[PDB]
Amino acid sequence: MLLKFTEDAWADYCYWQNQDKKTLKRINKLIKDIQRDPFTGIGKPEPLKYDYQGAWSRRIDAENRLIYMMDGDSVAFLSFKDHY
Amino acid sequence: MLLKFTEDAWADYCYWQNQDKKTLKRINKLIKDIQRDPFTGIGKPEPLKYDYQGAWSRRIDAENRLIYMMDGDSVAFLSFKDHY
Amino acid sequence: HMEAVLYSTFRNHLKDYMKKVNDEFEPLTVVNKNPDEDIVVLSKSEWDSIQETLRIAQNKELSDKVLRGMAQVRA
Amino acid sequence: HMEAVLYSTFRNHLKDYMKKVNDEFEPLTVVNKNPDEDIVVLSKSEWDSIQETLRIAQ
Amino acid sequence: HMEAVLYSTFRNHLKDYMKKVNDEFEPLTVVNKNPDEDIVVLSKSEWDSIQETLRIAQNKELSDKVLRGMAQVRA
Amino acid sequence: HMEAVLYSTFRNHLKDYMKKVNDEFEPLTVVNKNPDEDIVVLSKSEWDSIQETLRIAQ
Repeated sequence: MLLKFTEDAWADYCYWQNQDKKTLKRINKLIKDIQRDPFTGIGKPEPLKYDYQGAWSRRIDAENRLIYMMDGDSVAFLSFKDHY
Repeated sequence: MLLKFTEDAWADYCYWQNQDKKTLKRINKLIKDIQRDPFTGIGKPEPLKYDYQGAWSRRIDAENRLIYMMDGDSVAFLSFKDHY
Repeated sequence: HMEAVLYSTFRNHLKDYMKKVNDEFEPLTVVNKNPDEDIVVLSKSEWDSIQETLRIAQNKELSDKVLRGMAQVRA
Repeated sequence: HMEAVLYSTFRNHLKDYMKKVNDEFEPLTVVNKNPDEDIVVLSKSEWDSIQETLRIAQ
Repeated sequence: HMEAVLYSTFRNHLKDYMKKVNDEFEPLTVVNKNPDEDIVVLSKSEWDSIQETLRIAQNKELSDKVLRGMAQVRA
Repeated sequence: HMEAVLYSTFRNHLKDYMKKVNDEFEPLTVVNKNPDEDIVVLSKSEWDSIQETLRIAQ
C-alpha cells in the first residue's frame, strides 16, 4: 500500500507539521486507519460524487477534511486543509 | 399590528414581486401569519442570538429567510432574500 | 428523471420503500396533488455523499485543489 | 439545518411530518435500528437547489 | 465559561440534566478522563436558534443588511 | 446532518457516544418522552469551532 502525495497535499501535511501537533496526530491516526482499510473506519469515510468521483473524504476536525483516492495498490492524498 | 419595512427589506420584497409569483405568495402568507402571532406559526419561527439578539427568522424556502423584529406594537422586516 | 410514487403507495409500503432507496442508491420523489407538496426521499448514505461533495463544491479554492490534484494522480 | 427522528415516531406521525417537510424546509433523517433503512426526507424545493449548486460547480 | 459536569454524574442523572439544559437555556460540557472525548450538551431549542444565528453570521452580506436594519428600527 | 438516539441507549453507551461525536464530528439528538426535554450533544471541537465563527462575525 504505497502512499502518494500531490504537491498541494504535501504542502498541507507540512503546514500541520509546523502548526498544531494535535491535528498532526489526528491526521496520522487517519492515515494509519486508511492503511488498514481505505473504505471503512474512523473519521466517517464518504465517497464524493459527480466531478469528484473517485475521491474520498474523512473528517480531521469540524472544519478540515482529508481528501484521498485509491488507484490500485496505493493511496493518494489530495488535501489536508480546507482553507488557508 | 403596524408594519415597518427597512429600505433594504423593501428592495428584497420588491425583488420577489417581479421575479417569482410563487415566492411572493409564500412571503405574503408568512406576513399574514406574523400578524396573528410573530413568535409562533408556520415557517419555523426562530429567534436569533448574540449580535442579532432581538431579530427573528422564518423560512421562505431552502435558500431565503424572512428576518423580522418587534418594535412594541409593530413588526419591522429586515430581509426577504438571503444573498444576491 | 426521478422515480415518482404516490403518497398512498408510499405509506402502504413504507418500510419497504426505505429499503429500496438504500439498495437502489437512487433518489425517489413521492408526488401529491399539490406540485409543491411533493417531497424527495433519499438514503442517508447518498445524502452524506451529496453533502460532503457539496461542501467541497461550495469552496472553489479547495475544489480547484482537489480537481487539480485528481488530474495529477491520474496523469 | 437538519432535524432527526426515529422511525417509530416518524411512522405514527407520517402525514404530519410530510406536511412540515415543505413548510419548515428542514430535511429529516429517519433513524432506524438497521442503519441500512435510514432515509433522509426533504422538500423537492431544497433538492432542486442542491442540484443547482452542484450544477454551478460543473 | 461553561458548567462542567463529571462523566459519571452526567450519566447517572442524565434525565435531570436533560431538564436543566431546557430550563436554564444554557450549554453544559461533560468531561471524562480523556479530554479528547469532551462533549457539549445543549438544549434542542437553543441548537436550532444557534444554527439560525450561525447561518446569518456566515453570510457577510446578509449579516450587514440585518445588523444595519436593527439599528434603524431601534431609533 | 443529525442522528437520533434513545436516551436509555445514550445513557448505557455514553462513553462510546462521546467517542463517536468527537470522531465523526456530527451532532446527535437524545430523545426522551417529553419533547421539551430533548437535547443536542456535540463535540467540544465542533462547539469551539462555531463560537469562533460567531465572534469572528463581530
